[PDB]
Amino acid sequence: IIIATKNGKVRGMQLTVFGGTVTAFLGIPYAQPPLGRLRFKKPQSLTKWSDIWNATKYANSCCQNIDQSFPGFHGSEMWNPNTDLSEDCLYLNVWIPAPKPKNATVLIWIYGGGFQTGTSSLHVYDGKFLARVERVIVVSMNYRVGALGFLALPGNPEAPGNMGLFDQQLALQWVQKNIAAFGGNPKSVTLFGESAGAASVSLHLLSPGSHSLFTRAILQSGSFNAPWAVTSLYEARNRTLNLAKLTGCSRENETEIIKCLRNKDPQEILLNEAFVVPYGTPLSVNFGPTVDGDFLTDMPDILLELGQFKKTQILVGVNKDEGTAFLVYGAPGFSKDNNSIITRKEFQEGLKIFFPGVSEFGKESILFHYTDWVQRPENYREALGDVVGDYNFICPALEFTKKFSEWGNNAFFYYFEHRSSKLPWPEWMGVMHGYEIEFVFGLPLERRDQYTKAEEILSRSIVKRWANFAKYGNPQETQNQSTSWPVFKSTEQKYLTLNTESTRIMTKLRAQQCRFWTSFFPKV
Amino acid sequence: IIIATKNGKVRGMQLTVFGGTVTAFLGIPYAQPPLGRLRFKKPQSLTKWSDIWNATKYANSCCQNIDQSFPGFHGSEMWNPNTDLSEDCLYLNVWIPAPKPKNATVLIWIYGGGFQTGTSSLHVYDGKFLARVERVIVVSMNYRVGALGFLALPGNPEAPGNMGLFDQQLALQWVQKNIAAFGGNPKSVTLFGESAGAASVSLHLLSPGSHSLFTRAILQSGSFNAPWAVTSLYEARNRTLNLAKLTGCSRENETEIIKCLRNKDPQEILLNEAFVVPYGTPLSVNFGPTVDGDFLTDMPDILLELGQFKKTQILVGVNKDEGTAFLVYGAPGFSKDNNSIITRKEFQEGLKIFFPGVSEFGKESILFHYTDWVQRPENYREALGDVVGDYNFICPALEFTKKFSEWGNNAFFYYFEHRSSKLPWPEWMGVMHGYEIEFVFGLPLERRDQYTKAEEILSRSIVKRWANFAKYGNPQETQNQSTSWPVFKSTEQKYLTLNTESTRIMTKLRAQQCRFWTSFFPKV
Ligand SMILES: *[C@@H]1O[C@H](CO[C@H]2O[C@@H](C)[C@@H](O)[C@@H](O)[C@@H]2O)[C@@H](O[C@@H]2O[C@H](CO)[C@@H](O)[C@H](O)[C@H]2NC(C)=O)[C@H](O)[C@H]1NC(C)=O
Ligand SMILES: *[C@@H]1O[C@H](CO[C@H]2O[C@@H](C)[C@@H](O)[C@@H](O)[C@@H]2O)[C@@H](O[C@@H]2O[C@H](CO)[C@@H](O)[C@H](O)[C@H]2NC(C)=O)[C@H](O)[C@H]1NC(C)=O
Ligand SMILES: *[C@@H]1O[C@H](CO)[C@@H](O[C@@H]2O[C@H](CO)[C@@H](O)[C@H](O)[C@H]2NC(C)=O)[C@H](O)[C@H]1NC(C)=O
Ligand SMILES: *[C@@H]1O[C@H](CO)[C@@H](O[C@@H]2O[C@H](CO)[C@@H](O)[C@H](O)[C@H]2NC(C)=O)[C@H](O)[C@H]1NC(C)=O
Ligand SMILES: *[C@@H]1O[C@H](CO)[C@@H](O)[C@H](O)[C@H]1NC(C)=O
Ligand SMILES: *[C@@H]1O[C@H](CO)[C@@H](O)[C@H](O)[C@H]1NC(C)=O
Ligand SMILES: *[C@@H]1O[C@H](CO)[C@@H](O)[C@H](O)[C@H]1NC(C)=O
Ligand SMILES: *[C@@H]1O[C@H](CO)[C@@H](O)[C@H](O)[C@H]1NC(C)=O
Ligand SMILES: *[C@@H]1O[C@H](CO)[C@@H](O)[C@H](O)[C@H]1NC(C)=O
Ligand SMILES: *[C@@H]1O[C@H](CO)[C@@H](O)[C@H](O)[C@H]1NC(C)=O
Ligand SMILES: *[C@@H]1O[C@H](CO)[C@@H](O)[C@H](O)[C@H]1NC(C)=O
Ligand SMILES: *[C@@H]1O[C@H](CO)[C@@H](O)[C@H](O)[C@H]1NC(C)=O
Ligand SMILES: [Cl-]
Ligand SMILES: [Cl-]
Ligand SMILES: [Cl-]
Ligand SMILES: [Cl-]
Ligand SMILES: [Cl-]
Ligand SMILES: [Cl-]
Repeated sequence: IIIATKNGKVRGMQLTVFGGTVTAFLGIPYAQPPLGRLRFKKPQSLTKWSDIWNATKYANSCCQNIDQSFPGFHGSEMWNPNTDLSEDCLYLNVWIPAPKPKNATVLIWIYGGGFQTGTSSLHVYDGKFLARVERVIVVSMNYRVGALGFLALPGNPEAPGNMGLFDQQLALQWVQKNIAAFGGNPKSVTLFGESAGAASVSLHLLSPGSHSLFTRAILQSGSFNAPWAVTSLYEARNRTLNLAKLTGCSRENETEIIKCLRNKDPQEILLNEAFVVPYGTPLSVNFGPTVDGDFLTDMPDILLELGQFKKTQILVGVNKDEGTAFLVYGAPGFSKDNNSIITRKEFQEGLKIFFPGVSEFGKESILFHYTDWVQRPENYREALGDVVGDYNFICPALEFTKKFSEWGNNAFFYYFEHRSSKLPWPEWMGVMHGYEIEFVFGLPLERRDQYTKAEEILSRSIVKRWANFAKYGNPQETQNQSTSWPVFKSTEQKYLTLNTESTRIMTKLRAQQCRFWTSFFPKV
Repeated sequence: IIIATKNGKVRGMQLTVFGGTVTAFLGIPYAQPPLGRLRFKKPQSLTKWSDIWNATKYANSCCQNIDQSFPGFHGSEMWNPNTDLSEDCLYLNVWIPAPKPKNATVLIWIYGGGFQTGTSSLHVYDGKFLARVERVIVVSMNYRVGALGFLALPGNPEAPGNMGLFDQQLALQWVQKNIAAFGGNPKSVTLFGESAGAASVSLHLLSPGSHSLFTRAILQSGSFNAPWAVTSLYEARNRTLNLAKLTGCSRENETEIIKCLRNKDPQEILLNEAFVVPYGTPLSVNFGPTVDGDFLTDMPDILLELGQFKKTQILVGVNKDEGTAFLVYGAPGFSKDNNSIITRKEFQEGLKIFFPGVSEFGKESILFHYTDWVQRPENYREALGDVVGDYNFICPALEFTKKFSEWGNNAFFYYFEHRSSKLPWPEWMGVMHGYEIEFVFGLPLERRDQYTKAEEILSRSIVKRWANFAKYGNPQETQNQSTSWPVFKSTEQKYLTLNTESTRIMTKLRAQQCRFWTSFFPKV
């Protein structure tokens, strides 16, 4: 199967999925490899090619540090890259239904990883079930991460910031110019992503340059107002220079620093990324999005507040135990290998881990809010995960949804409360961050795979809802007497729960918690 | 002039006020003197008398400790009793217009003093200007204060609690049964009072036994939800027993303690009142209202919340610098005799004075709210007075008004922002607590007295507004092209400013401050 694109012909491969066929085009290039003098620059457009580009395997993942905290453990290793790392990593994948569609809705995935890690080639991001089952086209891209994607010296095109957001954007253009050839509709494109991928999706809603490259957005466990999502121009400067110090690249002509950094092996850059901040957390985003005057014209909070963003429908949601995952990456007394019953003093030390530069009154105020016991030995353990999830994911996603919907558009909010029967992390970690993804992608649809029956059905439903959102702007499942998903409005704040038993309509998720994070904490 | 009452004839005296005459009946009795075995009991009804009771001078003030902090100083001494102290103090005054009215509206004053001090015979409470100028009848009563009025051992009729609130109530009955004889309308009775007198007025709105003894209410700088206004049953017990300890009256048959206390000289009781709490503030109400199952059937906060109170119009208001007065009664670095520029560490020590049993996080949170400077040397001085006024008077009055109006009735809120030209306290103390009273009573109407012209006019207006509230339920001044006073509603929260220059309609008095006191602080 050979598709003609604007730049050249590309060959895919046939896949057998569920007694049907999907066609996959794995590793199509979308930019000049950002090597040599292109390191740190915005992605540059690709020269046409003769011959047939073979898109028959996933390409290189971008350079990145790996999670080595639990060698041999699937719970953590399933997130690590499964493809060679390389600076030559600007590739994308396309799964198309077979038979070839006429004007399919397009679903474009943006992975998370803190803006520091990630790749589109993970097993949990495999778009063939969606292409098979819903007859959508699924697209995914690799984009640069860490200092290579987000190093900033604002105004200086040598290292402008946001390069990895420009990678995403240039892939959205490729879909604009090329997807009709695969049988896709460029006028029906939905972006979806999780955590940093979800934050990215929210920034595309704000970037004027992304306005006409997509239709609708889905934000899983992430939004650009989360505390980890945007690097201040002050922090960025300090970090660009700390990285310079550490590689012998300190200069004074800022363009001589970059030039120096373009001579380091990618691996010496990775090495020194971790130390650019005196104290990091398990939630550190050393090099992330900045206000660059290009992708992002102003503090995104000001943009949200004042309604300067793409006017369209959004689907936003979070998982029940967002914060637990991060606890075993530094909180005293925590372990995946035991029940992690911790003491008040452990709790207090944990805050110091997750809130390193916070005043002592700031931290006491968290403790005060989260320890009015309602005792039970898991009290402190449970409270620290809630602290981390509410502050970092849940409260920002809920505030993002309120503020966006106040400008007129329909918004749908979910609370994902199902733990995988297959989860390799312990029970106390619950419904973890990242563990809705396999449901969205339709992994439990694969019978050979050891999910329960209830899981198959949960995933089938979510897939239908996501696909109806993409195609029609309405995440309903209309055929099987299912709970209607109400629009989220900032008065009532109705949201839908996603679980194997019963979907519920509920209101005002985490209302007391978010009043704290949203209205008081920004002050400390 | 001899009026026949239910109990006997009473003779008044003629007064020349403003080229007119008022008739005053000063010191009419309204209960058996609460002496001997009646000490600590609810007021008992008075036996009829022959002869003409001469009501030609103010009677005894009830026993009470005196403010000796500034001997020879008018600013403080003007609040001290001006009549012999005596346990024989259950008397009331009546000023009636001359010529004698046909069916005059009645204004009943209840003084403040923290429930510990006060008398109706103060110069600033003289009702003759009101009777002269508005042709209302003004009534005032002495009621027991301190342990003699509010000692509690709940359920035990020997010392039930709330005795001084029952004194007020029995005086409201006297007006019910007797005021028609003076030319008054028992069906048009408005209670007004300041601070503890205003808190008392708010408790009469809740007491079912007071429902039919009045029509409308005015609350100046006080309400029953202020932190000083209601003694917990736990604190009351501890205090009744501490007082017992201190007078050698410790027993075990609780009725033997009271009997013991009935043998102490009133002066040994006064002496030991101050020490019943280990740490007091300048705002201490050692012996105040309790939930007694009689006057007050349940925690008044629960009553307000659930709309169990008299359904009628209220006028409520506060002064601009409520808290300043209390600062020179114990806050380090403060003096009426200098500008009281204080340091951060002084501020911090001051909180310890005003919030003695508050956790250290509680106090840091006050500091945090009140010290986000917007530096200037009076910053800390100004912040401590605001802390004290917002917490103690302003925020509770505003919350009382919100909650009352949510049940349907019209409510009018004022912010009094005029400093007397005659104020003997320094400039930095501003528009003090207590210093609207002379305006309400029409003192600046007396030309001989050295108030400015603007003050005369301010008082004339307030008097008209108060009298129209009493007579008609609407505090308007309709004749002189004056600002209309809008109803207070919990959505808009409109209030009227009272000053010599310009009355303004404004909204949401102290909105950030009260969110703090009202929604966060109750937690610490
Ligand atoms: C901006 O960065 C400086 C630099 O400090 C860092 O130097 C890097 C090369 C790296 O190895 C890092 O771990 C190291 O801390 C920060 O100032 C330093 O802060 C830490 C603790 O406060 C100390 O170790 C240093 O004594 C101190 N040195 C200097 C030069 O000031 C600084 O914290 C940071 N500023 C921001 C934006 O937080
Ligand atoms: C209830 O009262 C007790 C009694 O303490 C007081 O005794 C009084 C007669 C009086 O002189 C007063 O100043 C004195 O404090 C309180 O317990 C006492 O608390 C203070 C300080 O906490 C100490 O001086 C005493 O050691 C202590 N003694 C006892 C017997 O416990 C107590 O504070 C109080 N409880 C309440 C309701 O606050
Ligand atoms: C769970 O596992 C962790 C790590 O093995 C335990 O934490 C250690 O235990 C004690 C103090 O509690 C010390 O030996 C170490 O200082 C701890 N290490 C860390 C990083 O916390 C924890 O005790 C275990 N808890 C259980 C079984 O409840
Ligand atoms: C205002 O007057 C008070 C009391 O006279 C002063 O406070 C005293 O001054 C110093 C410390 O500041 C010490 O001598 C005493 O410990 C203080 N007494 C108290 C009760 O605070 C204050 O300094 C004066 N402030 C001025 C002129 O600004
Ligand atoms: C691309 O793949 C096909 C496999 O059938 C092959 O015919 C062609 O020569 C390939 N080109 C290469 C190896 O780059
Ligand atoms: C696909 O659908 C769009 C409307 O969403 C339409 O404008 C376009 O012409 C269609 N293209 C096809 C069927 O080739
Ligand atoms: C810094 O160096 C660059 C050459 O890479 C040059 O273009 C620029 O003018 C220099 N900036 C100054 C004026 O220091
Ligand atoms: C609804 O149920 C039917 C039959 O029970 C089945 O074909 C389908 O999988 C279900 N649809 C969705 C989208 O949940
Ligand atoms: C009451 O006062 C009048 C004063 O004119 C007097 O005639 C009468 O005897 C008085 N009774 C007393 C002194 O108690
Ligand atoms: C006074 O007015 C009331 C109505 O407010 C009325 O019921 C009463 O009869 C009047 N009494 C008089 C004029 O004596
Ligand atoms: C306490 O003493 C009183 C007498 O004053 C008596 O009425 C009461 O029964 C006694 N209470 C008891 C049972 O201890
Ligand atoms: C209104 O002004 C008139 C004349 O200027 C005067 O008689 C009266 O004192 C004023 N009325 C009030 C109640 O303020
Ligand atoms: Cl939950
Ligand atoms: Cl600190
Ligand atoms: Cl359902
Ligand atoms: Cl003000
Ligand atoms: Cl404490
Ligand atoms: Cl006016």
